[PDB]
Amino acid sequence: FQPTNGVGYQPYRVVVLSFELLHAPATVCGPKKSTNLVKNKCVNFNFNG
Amino acid sequence: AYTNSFTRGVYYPDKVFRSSVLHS
Amino acid sequence: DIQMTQSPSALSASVGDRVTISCRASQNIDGFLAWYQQKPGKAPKLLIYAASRLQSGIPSRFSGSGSGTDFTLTISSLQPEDFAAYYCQQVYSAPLTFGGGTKVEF
Amino acid sequence: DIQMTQSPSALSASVGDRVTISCRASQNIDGFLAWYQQKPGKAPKLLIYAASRLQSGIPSRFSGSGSGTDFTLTISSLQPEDFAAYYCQQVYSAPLTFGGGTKV
Amino acid sequence: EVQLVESGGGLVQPGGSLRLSCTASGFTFSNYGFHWVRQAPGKGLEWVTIISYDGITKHYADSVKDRFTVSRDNSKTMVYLQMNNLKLDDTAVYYCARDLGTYDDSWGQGVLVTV
Repeated sequence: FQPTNGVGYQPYRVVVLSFELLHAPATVCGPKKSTNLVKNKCVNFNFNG
Repeated sequence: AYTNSFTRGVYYPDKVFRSSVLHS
Repeated sequence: DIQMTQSPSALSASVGDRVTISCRASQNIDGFLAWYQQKPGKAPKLLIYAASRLQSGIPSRFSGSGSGTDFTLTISSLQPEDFAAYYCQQVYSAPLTFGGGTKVEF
Repeated sequence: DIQMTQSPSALSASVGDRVTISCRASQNIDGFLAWYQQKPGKAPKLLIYAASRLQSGIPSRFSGSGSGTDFTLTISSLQPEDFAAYYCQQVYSAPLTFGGGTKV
Repeated sequence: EVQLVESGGGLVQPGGSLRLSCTASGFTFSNYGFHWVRQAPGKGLEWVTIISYDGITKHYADSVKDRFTVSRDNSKTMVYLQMNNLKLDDTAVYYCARDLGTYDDSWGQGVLVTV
């Protein structure tokens, strides 16, 4: 890798993020706008995505 | 020495909870 | 080859005063510049490698800025340790040229 | 403009030896290089075209290698006819500069 | 930690041959390429030469070109900057720095050279 080397030969940092969609607890969530639970009435619910 | 596996050798297929169903 | 000079003259700002130096390349060296701090009678210390990213073991106050020909270094607060002669070197070419330098005094 | 300077000013060995005639460019010129073989009182002979490609009618022993600034010419086995002045020329830019000259 | 020390610098007659030594400790000397720098009194720094990690390929500054030679020994973990045809202008404090311009950069304390 050299400054002289062209953009084609220039070094590139690559991060590959691997995600498994599962019915497991799924700790990593990125939560926002969390709400309290409601029961005994019809509602649109998001549980862990 | 060799011993038959009998009905041993099974592990849970997936994380999903299943009740009163037969799953292949 | 590329030639490196520092435009600002010696600045005698006091401790706790923000200061900013400018380094200008003769021709575009992309982001290949290295800011140094040399105390008299001491080895030079590389403040920022390339641009933006601070070098390890360098205080947070020192900052790396400037793209292309223009490069800039800003110190948030001065200290007695900070006063020194600072120098910038182009790394894009195979031969290396160093900056003229700007003296920092109390 | 691009300044071409061959690394050996004058290197000559015996017949059958392996020779190296390095050349360099001031700034990146990609693969745009030519190697010439001008004998004293003759016309320059294009040994290598485009740095990595042998020209037609040139012996297999001559070989051009290297990209960007650095370049390297190699003769596998020296011969009596091999000895001549060698010049490398940048063809990347509109102005063309020949190399100073290696005497073999 | 990376430690760099310099030696072999002293007062020399003009036109004399003076050779420097760049000590390397605390890191793998062979893997990393090495650079040489000099600091003239009351002047900006001036890079002198570069040697590759294997030492096969070397470049030199225009001022010291064909006058100053650089060599290194992997076993001894030292880079030698041979200086010839020395001049009053050449007088400087020589700093040997490894991997210049990068995160890996380290600077030696230096040894004064006078002509």
